[PDB]
Amino acid sequence: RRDYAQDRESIKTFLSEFCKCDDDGKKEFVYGSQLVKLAHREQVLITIDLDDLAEFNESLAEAVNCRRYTSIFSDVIAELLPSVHAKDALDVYIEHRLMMEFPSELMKRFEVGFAHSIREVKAQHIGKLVTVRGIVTRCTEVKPMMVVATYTCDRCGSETYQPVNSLSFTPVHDCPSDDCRVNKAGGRLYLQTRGSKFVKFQEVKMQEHSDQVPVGHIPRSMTIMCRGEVTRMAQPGDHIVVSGVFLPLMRTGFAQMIQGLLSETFLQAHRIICIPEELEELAQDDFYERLATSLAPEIYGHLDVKKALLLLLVGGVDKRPDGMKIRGNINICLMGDPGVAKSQLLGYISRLAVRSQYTTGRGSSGVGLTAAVMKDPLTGEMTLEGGALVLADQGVCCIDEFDKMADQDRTAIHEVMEQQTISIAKAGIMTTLNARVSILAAANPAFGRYNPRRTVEQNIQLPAALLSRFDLLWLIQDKPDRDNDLRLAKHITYVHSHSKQPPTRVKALDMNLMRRYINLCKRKNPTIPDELTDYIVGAYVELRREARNQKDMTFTSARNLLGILRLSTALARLRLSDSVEKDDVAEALRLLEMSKDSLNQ
Amino acid sequence: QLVVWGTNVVVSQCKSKFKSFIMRFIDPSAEQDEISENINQPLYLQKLEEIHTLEEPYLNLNCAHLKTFDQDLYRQLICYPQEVIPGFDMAINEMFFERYPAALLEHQIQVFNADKTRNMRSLNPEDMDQLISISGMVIRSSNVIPEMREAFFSCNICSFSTTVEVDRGRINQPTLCTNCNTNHCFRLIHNRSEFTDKQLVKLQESPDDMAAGQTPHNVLLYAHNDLVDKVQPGDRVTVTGIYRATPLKTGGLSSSVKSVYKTHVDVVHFRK
DNA sequence: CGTTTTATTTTTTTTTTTAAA
Ligand SMILES: Nc1ncnc2c1ncn2[C@@H]1O[C@H](COP(=O)(O)OP(=O)(O)OP(=O)(O)O)[C@@H](O)[C@H]1O
Repeated sequence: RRDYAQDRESIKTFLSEFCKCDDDGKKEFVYGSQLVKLAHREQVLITIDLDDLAEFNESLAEAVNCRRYTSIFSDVIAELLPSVHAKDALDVYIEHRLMMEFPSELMKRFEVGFAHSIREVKAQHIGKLVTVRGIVTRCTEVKPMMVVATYTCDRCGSETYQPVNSLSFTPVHDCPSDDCRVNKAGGRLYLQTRGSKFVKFQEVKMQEHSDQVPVGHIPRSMTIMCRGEVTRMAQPGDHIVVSGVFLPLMRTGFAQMIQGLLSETFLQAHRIICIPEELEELAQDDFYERLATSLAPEIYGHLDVKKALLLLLVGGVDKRPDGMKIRGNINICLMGDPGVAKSQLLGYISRLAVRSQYTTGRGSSGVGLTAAVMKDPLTGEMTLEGGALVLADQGVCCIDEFDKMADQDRTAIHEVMEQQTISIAKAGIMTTLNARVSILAAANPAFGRYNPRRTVEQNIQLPAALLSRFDLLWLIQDKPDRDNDLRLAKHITYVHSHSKQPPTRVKALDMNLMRRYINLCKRKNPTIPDELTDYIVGAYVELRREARNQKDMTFTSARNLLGILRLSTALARLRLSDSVEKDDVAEALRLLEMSKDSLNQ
Repeated sequence: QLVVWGTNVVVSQCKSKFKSFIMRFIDPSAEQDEISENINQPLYLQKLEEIHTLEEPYLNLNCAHLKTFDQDLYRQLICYPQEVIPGFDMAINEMFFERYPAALLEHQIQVFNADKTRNMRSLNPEDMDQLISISGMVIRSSNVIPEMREAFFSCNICSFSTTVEVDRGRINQPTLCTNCNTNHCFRLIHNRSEFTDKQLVKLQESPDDMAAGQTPHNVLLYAHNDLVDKVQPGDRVTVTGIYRATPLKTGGLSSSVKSVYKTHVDVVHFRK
């Protein structure tokens, strides 16, 4: 009904009259800048958004089908060359075909792209470009996709054009050529990859958020086919939001399994959005301790545990001597059953700590948290399909009540104590998998709540092999204190009468600001001046004497010294001064001492 | 200026440029660049001693020496490399006579080893017919599968026992074979002919640069007729090769074809 | 200048895995 032509005039006016002076800084040509970026042979994809055309008019806020507009604008600016020879493979290869002498898509050279979920996705959504957020599933890989090949006749010579949109196809035969027409001189048909056009191609399933799905519902997935430039633009288990099109899928073939008008739909892509800049404001603030003041406000007091965590948040200790690496990840252990809200801090960290994970005391047996295997006589063979502990690299996978899972379960996790090494002689390998995950252990005491008669490993039943792999072991008990629980109570009830706990003692730090300030930290690689080396080796001995002077005491591993070394240089990442010094390790030992000497007194 | 219609490459340029390079050759590492190194003759002439005197055929040789020489050779070798490499073999098969004209010049050579990669995880449309080399750890130990090259015919009357090899897939049919009087109709049989060997085993990339919580992604390719069980399988090894692609038979009812193309790599060489 | 196209299900033995007073 509407004209698909006079709109071409409208958009010519739009892009031509485009230096839109709404602010100091727009009299220059915006899409002229992008135009010349095409003339730079650089940009192969431009972009449309609601604001852009919204100011222009109000038709096309509901006209744009999303399909005809694209081919029209593409051909429109393809024939727009207001503007150098050897820039591309194919681009110069046409000149090679012209050295002795098309649709503008075959010289593609560029592209353009432009508050609901699958559940709400009402089935009158065809063609409309809509918005949904999900979770990625079943990570796959990318291959080339033809669009239009060049089936030359050789004897005749006529590089045939087979521009295709389908996903299945059929060959082109000997010759639809002019000289290979009724004029008897002809050869045969045969493509030339070099002059052919293909396109990247990434696909993966999309599962539901799991926060919307009603009481009587089961999450389901859709399919994602993103081709061309945008490939490799999301990993598995990223909570991502996509604007694209719903489009049906003409699954042609058999004439009785189809022929229902089957309509097994699918989706077309534009983008994978997943829900220094700070430097001037980072200049506004210079403090070390306020992180604890604004990280996890939900409980008053017990800062020491939190700062112990924030160190693991800090990081920044690693070296590769002798060819071999060193574990630069901290792994805390946790015993206790008070009301701590380990579940609290776990949820807090797992939210703010990007690339987080969670498992429970029996939810993942030894094969699930790591890679595993499967069985099916319908899809082919089976793979490892690693688990949370496999996936949580550059981060932490947080087990809750590792004490209660199982004794043999300590094995495979103990294997990852020596980091980045997940050996598997199961699928005919000694595979590695790079287990590069910081580890969070939290459990409860044994029968009772730290019965003072039943001593350590008298009350506990854990082999030394795992405690040795753990930098810090922490028992948490707070006996009846008349004054203690008061403050904690009124503190809790504050966000019950209210929504935001801590007033007027610090500036709260949002997830964004917190993460960004932490983002500026770890790349210092600071200086530990040489006097420490003689000094610290002395101080370590101070431990090893008061370890031996009582005979019913803890054993020690070389990691005790390696740990007390490992922690200090990390914290200088958040000092941001490349200056590992006395305080850098005096806090290390201080917190180590606080880890102990707490259960007798 | 004599060239494929769709390209910019020619035999004579690369041939002459490389023959001058090997004449610009004393071991340019150990006699021109690493003059502090030393084995002082063009090594390939030295090898035509130490190959012929060795009588020990199927040389192995790189081409990273060529960075000093004209790099246009490097490029057009990088991009058009199944159509220049035999030309560099032809230059060698000419070099035979520099050092021994009247040899038993009946054998050929085998053969790169110069260009880079980072990883297999992500490649591109650009990277389609180009030189690559990547490494990992091997998984399997395959069997052999040969491949045909020619038709050996038969006859009915007076023994029109014709023959002819293949371009890659066709033989023509007028009413007889190489139409010789057509005493009978066309003939063919497919055994007394040329066949060619290969296998297939895949590799698992295993560097220290493996992305976070990521799985194995793995690659694979055949062999050629000398590159066949060089291999006590399963260890840390590099390959060179040429990224290859192939369309796919859609469905299987009939000749429909797929949109998506499968890929593997051409089959050349290994490293220890 | 005419006359024709197209579907498969249950059980084994191995290697995985899993159960009760
Ligand atoms: N001082 C406090 N600060 C914040 N929250 C508190 C405090 N005291 C009690 N609470 C609340 O009391 C609840 C206690 O149950 P909780 O989730 O702590 O079990 P838990 O202590 O994690 O159990 P276990 O330690 O046995 O695993 C917590 O959710 C926490 O929110």
